[PDB]
Amino acid sequence: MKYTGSIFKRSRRLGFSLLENNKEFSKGKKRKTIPGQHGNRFRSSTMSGYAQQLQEKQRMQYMYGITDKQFRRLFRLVLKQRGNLAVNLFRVLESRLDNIVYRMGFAPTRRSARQLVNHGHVLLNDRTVDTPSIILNPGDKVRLKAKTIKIPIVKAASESGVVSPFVETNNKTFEGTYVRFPERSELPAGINESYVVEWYKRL
Amino acid sequence: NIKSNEKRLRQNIKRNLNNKGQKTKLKTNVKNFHKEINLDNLGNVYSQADRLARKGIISTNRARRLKSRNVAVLNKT
Amino acid sequence: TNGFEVLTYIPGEGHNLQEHSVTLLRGGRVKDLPGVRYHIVRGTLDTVGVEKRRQQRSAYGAKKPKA
Amino acid sequence: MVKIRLMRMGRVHYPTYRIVAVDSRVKRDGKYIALIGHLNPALKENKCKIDEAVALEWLNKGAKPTDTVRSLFSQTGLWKKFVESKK
RNA sequence: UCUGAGAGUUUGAUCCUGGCUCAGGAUUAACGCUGGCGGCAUGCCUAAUACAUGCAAGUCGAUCGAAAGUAGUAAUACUUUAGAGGCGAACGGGUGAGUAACACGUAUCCAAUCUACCUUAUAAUGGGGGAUAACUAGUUGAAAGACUAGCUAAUACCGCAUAAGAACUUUGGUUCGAAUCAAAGUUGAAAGGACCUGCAAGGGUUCGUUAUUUGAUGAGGGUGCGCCAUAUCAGCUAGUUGGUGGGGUAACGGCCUACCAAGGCAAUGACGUGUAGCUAUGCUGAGAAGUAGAAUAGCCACAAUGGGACUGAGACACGGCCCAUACUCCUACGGGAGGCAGCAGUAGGGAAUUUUUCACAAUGAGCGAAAGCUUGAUGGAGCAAUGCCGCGUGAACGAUGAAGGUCUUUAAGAUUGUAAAGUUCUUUUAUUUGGGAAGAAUGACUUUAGCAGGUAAUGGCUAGAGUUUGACUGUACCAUUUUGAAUAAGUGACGACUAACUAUGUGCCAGCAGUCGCGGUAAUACAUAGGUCGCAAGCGUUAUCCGGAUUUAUUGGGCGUAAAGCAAGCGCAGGCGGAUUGAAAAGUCUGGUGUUAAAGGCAGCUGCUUAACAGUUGUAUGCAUUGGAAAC
Repeated sequence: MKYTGSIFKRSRRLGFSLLENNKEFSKGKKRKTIPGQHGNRFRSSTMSGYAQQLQEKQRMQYMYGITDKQFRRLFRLVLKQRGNLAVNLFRVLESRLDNIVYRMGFAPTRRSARQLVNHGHVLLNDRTVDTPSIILNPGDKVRLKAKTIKIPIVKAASESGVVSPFVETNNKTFEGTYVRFPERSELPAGINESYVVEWYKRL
Repeated sequence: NIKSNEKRLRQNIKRNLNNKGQKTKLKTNVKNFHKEINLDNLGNVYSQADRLARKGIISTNRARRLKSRNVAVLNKT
Repeated sequence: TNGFEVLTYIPGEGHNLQEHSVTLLRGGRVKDLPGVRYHIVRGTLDTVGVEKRRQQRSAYGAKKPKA
Repeated sequence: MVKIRLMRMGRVHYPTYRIVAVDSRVKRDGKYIALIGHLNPALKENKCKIDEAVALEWLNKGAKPTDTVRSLFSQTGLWKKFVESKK
């Protein structure tokens, strides 16, 4: 399946906010213990390299909404080119169309943004899209199709949106652009991408 | 069986008979040249070979080889 | 299906061996039984899978129970 | 007779022909002697570039074009550089 | 400039030797469970087992006569060819039984070859003869037919005339057996159809014929090197070895033949055994390379089995012929017919591998001047989760936290859990409407307009014009098109290796297990429940290949006590071997040339909404030959 059941449990065990900072921000007296009946005390007793490496892997791919095989394909494709490993891999993961829609701030959550992308609400470079795995390059222009703006969920995000310097947008015209590659310190750093990148000896 | 094979079965038989008739007269002329040797007989042999050399009954290289081996025995003198 | 004769261990809770019942075979070693080196695919032509099976439901040939 | 024919090298629904200098007694998409450009008869507007180097040699030492090859030999001007150099 | 991960397991405990197993990928996979869509690829590996059934290469009247039919009073004109004749049938499809060898890869020479349609260019396309299909009549059988006698025309056959040059020999001289010249002798060549013109005479155009001169092309022959195991295979071979004369063959040749001699191959593995289509490549590996020869492509072999040969230029012919063998089928007992390893399909086997599906729309092939015809090649559609990739099963808000479940042990609470209930939003897909491609910016077709070889005209070339040609297919796709969260999740594990833990039951019993090992009344290993995590339209198990495995150690292992130095000696062959000087130069090194098919691999790029995928360009490697060098 490409969709997950519960999202706060993921942040519970992974210990990483799937949201910006509100994943465990005392929502209904939010907690940080591991889920299930056995959250009492499993603090750190079998912390192995393999365990924590799986931890960073799931952290890396849960906040992106990906699954295993396509992530493996992404890793292979980014390994095909020349450069540094982790930062190029993160660039490819930030070249996802739905992730760029989220960074546009046009939708409150990546799930809503992904549904809007799939349902044809998103038009890219004067071309409609239906594949959330398109690879965006620097200097690529985006719009909101100039259609289906009459959505209560898209508005309050559209006016209230964090314009990161690596992608610029125009609120009223609903136009965006992928100008420069996001930097390591620009995005959340609760993910140690190194343990992920050398967790793959697959090739 | 397909129609366009037994038609060829008819055509081949008559030319088979004709070519056999030509081959045997080539052969008897060649025997005539062995039993007696002269320019006239072997000239008939050359002409008779060239008759088939026009067509594909005898291979042309066979015709030239045989007439060469006949001029070879002409060269006894 | 050829001329070979082999010992074979049954899986699961109970079985349906019927003394000249046509079966189907499966590899796999068993440490407890020397000589025996095979298992029956349970859920096959004749040997009916063990009922009242709900954990992993693939071995012992049990279909998905009605919810 | 060595014939200049078409070779459907491509996925389903997308023919993409490399023009081929192949003998008559050879099946489709088989081995050949020399290569003659290629073709994508779905993209229009001069998506049909040809080498023009060894094709004229083939025509000058025996070659037989086909109707779809007649088309390509027409626009590029092979005829006006072939039938006059023939004389 | 490329790149090298480990771990568990013998012990009371340790180090080492050492074997097993796991952590990674891959499949022509299958089985259990579950299963929504899209795109791409692939789909008997067992029985080269036997097949019900339907279709798979035919074409041509501008070749012939004649037949049938239509308009016509007739003359005549038109449509089809049963047959004769031209080409095609030898390509294209399928399979890998056989074959361990010039079969294949690869480099070569054929002073040893040939090659129709295709290509440069030349001479002529004259005149006769004799025949036969069909038809008729008869015999004869239900028919298949067969046979008997007459009739015909041709681009069917056969003589005759002259051969530009050929073909072969005769003679003379040329060059480093080849090739060319000169003269002589012998010898062989057609076919005409359609059309224009021409009162005619005759001239010409298109299609056709033979002989010629280059080629392209294809096939064949030979050699180098490489291309399995086996000595629990020591001799093998008598056309075998070599020569002579002849024949034969596209050509060389014991290939055969008449004569002579006994030779030849063999430890560097002959002969034999079993195995197997070879190669590119796929999977793995960093690599040396291990491994299967999937789809596909080059080469090879085969067509129920075994032989033979015609014809054809090309077959010893997959749906040609004869014969024999075995099997089957039909019948009017008189006789016949067949060879699904072509596309579908059936039977059997197997665990297992699909529609008795459409169209020449495109490529193509074949014929036909041309219309056009055939194509189960091909292009398409159906099926299959078999594999790779993409998309869905919603989304935002929503709590001291609904209910139930489990635990806590109950009367606190926690898990489930923003998960839910609920309020709102959208519709790829679900389901309507309308529009609706590209593929067919091709081509044939002939009027036009011109050019150009040659004329009186005719025909090609170049540009346009048009009607034109879609199974795919109202197809994908597009269009604020209708409605609607509605139309979509399972799967394996939870003791460690290796992320994931509690309760109930069972109590050496049922059972689990890749390894260690779990349970004889508190089991985190058995069965279930709850919960958790690993993948997910696939997940697991089994089977096979490589890796880890340096566990065959060339790179890259050891032989005292762990497996391993023969009991010792004499020693042929072989392997290795002091110093110095010269030469040659096999190895060795480097320079040039040729060659090493495409696809695939690598990299870039292009185009698919993007990967899956399709395409472009570049990219190695080895060998032969040639110029050098001269340490070893």
